[PDB]
Amino acid sequence: MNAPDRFELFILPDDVPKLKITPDSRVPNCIIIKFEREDHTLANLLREELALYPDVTFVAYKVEHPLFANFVMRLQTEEGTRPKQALERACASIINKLKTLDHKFNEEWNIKN
Amino acid sequence: LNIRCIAKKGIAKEHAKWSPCSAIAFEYDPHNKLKHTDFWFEVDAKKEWPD
Amino acid sequence: DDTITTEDCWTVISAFFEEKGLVSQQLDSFDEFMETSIQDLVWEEPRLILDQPAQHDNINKRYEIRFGKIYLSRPTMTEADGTTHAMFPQEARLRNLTYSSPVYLDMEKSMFTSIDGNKVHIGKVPIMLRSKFCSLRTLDEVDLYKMKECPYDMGGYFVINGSEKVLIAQERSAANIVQVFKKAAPSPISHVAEIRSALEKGSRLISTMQIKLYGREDKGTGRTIKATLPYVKQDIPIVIVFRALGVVPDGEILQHICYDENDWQMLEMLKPCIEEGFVIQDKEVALDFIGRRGSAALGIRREKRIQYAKDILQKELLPHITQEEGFETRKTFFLGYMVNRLLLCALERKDQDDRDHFGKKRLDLAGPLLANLFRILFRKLTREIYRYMQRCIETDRDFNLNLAVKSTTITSGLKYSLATGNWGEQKKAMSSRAGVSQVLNRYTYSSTLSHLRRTNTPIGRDGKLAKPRQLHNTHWGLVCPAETPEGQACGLVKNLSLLSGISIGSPSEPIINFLEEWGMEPLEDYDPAQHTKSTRIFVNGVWTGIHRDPSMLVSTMRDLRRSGAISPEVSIIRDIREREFKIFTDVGRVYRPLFIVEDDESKDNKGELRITKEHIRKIQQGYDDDVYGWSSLVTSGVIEYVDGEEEETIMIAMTPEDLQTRSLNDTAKRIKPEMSTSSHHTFTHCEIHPSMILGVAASIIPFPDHNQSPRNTYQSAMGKQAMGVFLTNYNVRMDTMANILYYPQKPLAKTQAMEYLKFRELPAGQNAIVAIACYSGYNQEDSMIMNQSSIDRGLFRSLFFRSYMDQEKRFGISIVEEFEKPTRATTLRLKHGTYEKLDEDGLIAPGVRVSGDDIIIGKTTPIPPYHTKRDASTPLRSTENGIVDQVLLTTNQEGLKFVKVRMRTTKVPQIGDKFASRHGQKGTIGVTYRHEDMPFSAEGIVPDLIINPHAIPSRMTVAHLIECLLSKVGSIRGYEGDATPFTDLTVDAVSNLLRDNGYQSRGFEVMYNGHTGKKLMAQVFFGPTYYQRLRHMVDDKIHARARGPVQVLTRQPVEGRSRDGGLRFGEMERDCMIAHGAAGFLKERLMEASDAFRVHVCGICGLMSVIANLKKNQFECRSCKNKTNIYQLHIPYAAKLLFQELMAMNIAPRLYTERSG
Amino acid sequence: MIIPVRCFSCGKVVGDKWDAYLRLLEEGKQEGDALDELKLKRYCCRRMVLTHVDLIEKFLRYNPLE
Amino acid sequence: MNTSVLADEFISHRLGLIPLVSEDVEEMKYSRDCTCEDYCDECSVVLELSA
Amino acid sequence: GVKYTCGACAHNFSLNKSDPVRCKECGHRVIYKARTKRMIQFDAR
RNA sequence: GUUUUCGUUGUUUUUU
Ligand SMILES: [Mg+2]
Ligand SMILES: [Zn+2]
Ligand SMILES: [Zn+2]
Ligand SMILES: [Zn+2]
Ligand SMILES: [Zn+2]
Repeated sequence: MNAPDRFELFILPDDVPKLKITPDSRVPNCIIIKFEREDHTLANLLREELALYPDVTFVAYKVEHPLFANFVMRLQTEEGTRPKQALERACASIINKLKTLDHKFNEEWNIKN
Repeated sequence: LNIRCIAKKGIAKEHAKWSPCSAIAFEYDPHNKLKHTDFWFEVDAKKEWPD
Repeated sequence: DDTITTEDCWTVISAFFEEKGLVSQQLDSFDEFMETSIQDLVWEEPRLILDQPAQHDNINKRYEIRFGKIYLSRPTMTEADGTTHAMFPQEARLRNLTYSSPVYLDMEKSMFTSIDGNKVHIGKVPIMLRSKFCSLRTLDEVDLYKMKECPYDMGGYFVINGSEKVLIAQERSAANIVQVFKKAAPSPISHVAEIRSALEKGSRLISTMQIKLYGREDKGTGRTIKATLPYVKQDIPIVIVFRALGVVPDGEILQHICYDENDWQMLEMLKPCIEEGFVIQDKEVALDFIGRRGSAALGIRREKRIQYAKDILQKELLPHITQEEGFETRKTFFLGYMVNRLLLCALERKDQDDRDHFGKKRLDLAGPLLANLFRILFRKLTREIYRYMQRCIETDRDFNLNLAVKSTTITSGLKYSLATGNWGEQKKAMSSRAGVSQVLNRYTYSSTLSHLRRTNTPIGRDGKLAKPRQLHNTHWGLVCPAETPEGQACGLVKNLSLLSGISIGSPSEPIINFLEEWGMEPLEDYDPAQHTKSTRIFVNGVWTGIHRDPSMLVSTMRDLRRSGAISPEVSIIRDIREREFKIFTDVGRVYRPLFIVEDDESKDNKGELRITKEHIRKIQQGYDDDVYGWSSLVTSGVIEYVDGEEEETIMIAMTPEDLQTRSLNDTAKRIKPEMSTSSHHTFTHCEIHPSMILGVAASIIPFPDHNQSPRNTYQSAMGKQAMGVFLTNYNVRMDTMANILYYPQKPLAKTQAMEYLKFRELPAGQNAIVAIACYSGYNQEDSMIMNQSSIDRGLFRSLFFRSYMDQEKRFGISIVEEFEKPTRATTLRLKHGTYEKLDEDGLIAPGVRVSGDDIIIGKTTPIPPYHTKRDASTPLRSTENGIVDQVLLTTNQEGLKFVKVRMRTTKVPQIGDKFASRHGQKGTIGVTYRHEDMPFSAEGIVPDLIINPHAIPSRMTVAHLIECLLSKVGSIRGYEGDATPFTDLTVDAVSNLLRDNGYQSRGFEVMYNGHTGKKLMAQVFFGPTYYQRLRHMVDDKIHARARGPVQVLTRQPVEGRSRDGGLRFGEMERDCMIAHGAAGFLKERLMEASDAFRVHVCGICGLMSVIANLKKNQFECRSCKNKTNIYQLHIPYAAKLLFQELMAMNIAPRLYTERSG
Repeated sequence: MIIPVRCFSCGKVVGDKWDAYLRLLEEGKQEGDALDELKLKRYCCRRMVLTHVDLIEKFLRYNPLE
Repeated sequence: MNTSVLADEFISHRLGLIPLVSEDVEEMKYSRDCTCEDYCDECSVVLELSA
Repeated sequence: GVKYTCGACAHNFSLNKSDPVRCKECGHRVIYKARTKRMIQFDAR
């Protein structure tokens, strides 16, 4: 009679944000990003994409608790690029990759059948 | 049996009844050339494990 | 004729169950009850005489009542408004009635005034639901289709007041056997030769006798023997009672005792007995000697003393041998030989008598138990005729004779024994056995079947011991060796084996004739010199003949039992070494059907089975090729019943392999006896199947022989409490609890006895997918990880049903409470729950979404005196939700409306829910994860559940691995896999077939991390397994209490999760807190969390003897006139109670707020 | 009783095959090949149909109140 | 109204499990994204059964 | 309003608090409160 | 109307 709910795994509450960035002065040009309503699906993707970025000096994430659809990701970049900016770059890069994926898939699906 | 039903948009994440798929098969490296699995064996690794 | 394989044995078992089944013992027991037992109990004293000796000149006005035949009626329930109808069990359950039928007798009268027919209702007898006189006996299935009964529900119980009670059979020691025991050394007694000498017929206790041996070696003078006869007040020497019993010379006493005259030690050891009994030299002085100590009254004088001693030597002494005259010589010979066995056991020349071998024990079924209870109740029936035909005989009125017969005599004893559980009378509440009858469980279908085949040993923990609880070799193949209760009752309360049958009781006289057919030598003929090596023959324990050529007679008895003239269950045992022989036909000796390997070495079938493929084919027909039933095999001499006492004298082949005496390096096979020195083996029999040593529950486990026996026992225990589907018409039953699986699934791994169990038709569990690894880390410590997709699709979803029973009551004759909607005006002391669900008659409509804090059955009860009505409703349980399944409205037996409301709920697994495998593998859910996060296979396949690898090193369940492998193989190949124990299946072949299935032979397969899709480095053993849901949930134990109801007396939090119980703080918890330095914490646990009252005590007397009033601020110590020296005390109320009883016991515990010093 | 609408282990549409499965059974046919005919490829889907226990036929052969 | 011999939760949950032909489920608005009280067609397709 | 149904004779009827428990035509004392025609809503999951 | 009202004996079976 105590288990949590299911729609909250992606529905944003008013008080907490989807994205909560705090400065990680632990190493220079590092921040800690709290993604509510998230899980490994986007987290590992963004982690690998940032790891492919030469500016990104530290990249990691952790789903602090599997019983909560959320995770936190620590991102440090080189002295040139900011962690947040590296994050938008990674998101946009995966955007374009997905566009190419969908296009090639649709084309060869059409020519296939 | 007299029943009325309301169907609303949903995903597998909220219930398997909305699940678009049963299972999705995902593979790569069809010979373990990238060394992602050990080929656990009692005698030998390549022959105990199929192609 | 050809070799016997396993499937032929299965066909044999099919014949066995098609004629017998598994209730045959109970059916025949209760039928024997109302076909031989009842009539004998009625006519055991058929003579009732009265008289008026005086005048009427002089006369014996002889009122003489003779008994006659009984009458049996078909069940008819006789409504309380004269609308009499024949009663159906369904109606009985609906209206809470008793499956009981009326009985009648003919107590005719015969008047004999000398100068010197009538049909009364005896009572109403509850009936076992599948006897021959049951309401639905002749009625066929379509009729059953009209009366709504579960065809798989197989009766065997009793229905009383809508509650189904089963009479648990009670195992007790078989009587009329010598029991010599080694008495404790620091005691004058050395060896106690005991015999519970009681009438074999009826198997009821008449008396018993224990002969005690006095003295020590080089200590305690001579080896004198003085036994206390029944109802005597002194140990009388045995030689003296021999004088009293007819044989006064001592050489006769030895001729009765001495039977190996070549021995001198026993002569010189019985010399002191002769010396002490030498004071007695005739029967007269010996009988007077006995009578003096005979516990008789005073003034009886020597003549009547001798007469009473002779009677008590005659009656209640060896009553199973005789109670009448003429066999006191047989008494002398039997007592002499029994003393001789005592002496030989004392010398330790023989192994001391064993106390567990079933051959000396029987089982009292429902039949003889009811026979004994009816004996009791009827012995208090025949006498109330006397105690009323005396108050009217003086008036000599025209007595109706239908008013002196208090017919409810035999209703209430049975009602109380079957309802409360005490087999006796309520007045004699003390010394009564409790548990012989218990409520039938229908939690699962097996919760009935196995429940109907228990046995119990009612000894008690008086002396703990392990012998009543420890498995014994004699328990092989006769009982299930894995089904045992938990700690308090573990080892006890034992189950039968699979093929067992219980002796229903046959007349012993045919056996007497069969034995005497061989030139029996009487016990009088038994002589030390003549019969120096002759065979002593016993029946049912009574010693009834001698013989010198016993081979012919034992062979004839064996072959004749093979034939059928002897009842096929009658036990024949030949003690070759101790020149003895014994036949047992008493009720309760249990037999197993053994394939008859030819034991007489005269053919090649010697070392082979008389039953051959011809008999197998005939059975496969189901009939005979001119019927061939199970009794056909039994009476054809190819299969015969055997008991344990017979079993220890026979050598049995395990499997069809070692029948013929036989004359490489495989690590997947079992082992037969080596046969290295013993080059030959003539096994007299072979089991139909070694897998039949199992039990009904044990016939479920896939390969129970590949896993640890403790885990097998845990499986047996958990099998009865595993969730499933009990009965087909669960809906028409209004039961306290009902559980039905959404999707019953037949196990992938199956036994063959399974086929007979119909487990395809009532399966308990589902075949779900499990992989072995440590992926989540939550799988540790008896926790499992679950697939959420399967749960969403409804895997192990189920339906629970709870029936609340309510009824109107009669405070007076017209003063009655009613089921009505409570309100704020007519009803006082209301409850915070919502009453709105009630509509007109205090009954909610079927189908409403009921929950807690909501009244489902409204009731209003009169107040003892305008506004004189109280809420007496019974709302739904607080933390319970669901929808009303069904609402039954009926009346009671007489006139009050009785309502049965069953509510339905859907149960779905959640974190913490308890589950178990078929291999003892038990645990709760630790966490549930969705499809995407758990790893997948190459084909993208995820398991339904995940387990802890740490079980295998610890719990070591190889059979679970074999089950999973066979499950994968069957699911791929699409068929039902067999897992019968003691079979020839090999795991290596299954691995080869899995290779043929295009899958890894050892079941490993690469998982790909669900969070990353990366190939997990190890290849995971991943496939289906058959698991079972278990009754224990998580949310039924969640219970928090900050403050709730308190017990009426203790003023402390109540106990019980039902009524908001508090946590009982154990004393060891107190001690550990004390070691923890928790003073304030434990104090508030005892002060604020427990009882705490403040009082005003005196400072002079130091007692609570102070009239106290805070508002008045007056505190007067009536004991000491103290008002100013009064002190307030905030201490636990339990302390007040303690002080109270200390005062009440005239003890003065003077509390003092000061220090005397 | 009643085959699941969706496959517990996998999730494939399986419900509309029971009558077809019985049809295949009637012609004294092997089980596995019939299941393959039923498009039952994953042995989870395969034993779900192979080992399902429907029980309503005994329940329905009870004469209902209405 | 239901006169069968099965639980209504049983049939309801099974009905939920039934996939519905949904090539255009994207156009359907969510029961929480759609602002209407109760159900409207745009966020809710109605099914019926009578046997 | 409060409707009642017989045991197996399928007699549909309605008792009040004036009569004993007795199916009016069949003479069956095992009667059952007839189900509510009212709709019940489910979540189908 | 803040507040606001159930219990025991005996019996069986149980729970790491
Ligand atoms: Mg515990
Ligand atoms: Zn005082
Ligand atoms: Zn599947
Ligand atoms: Zn809408
Ligand atoms: Zn009717």
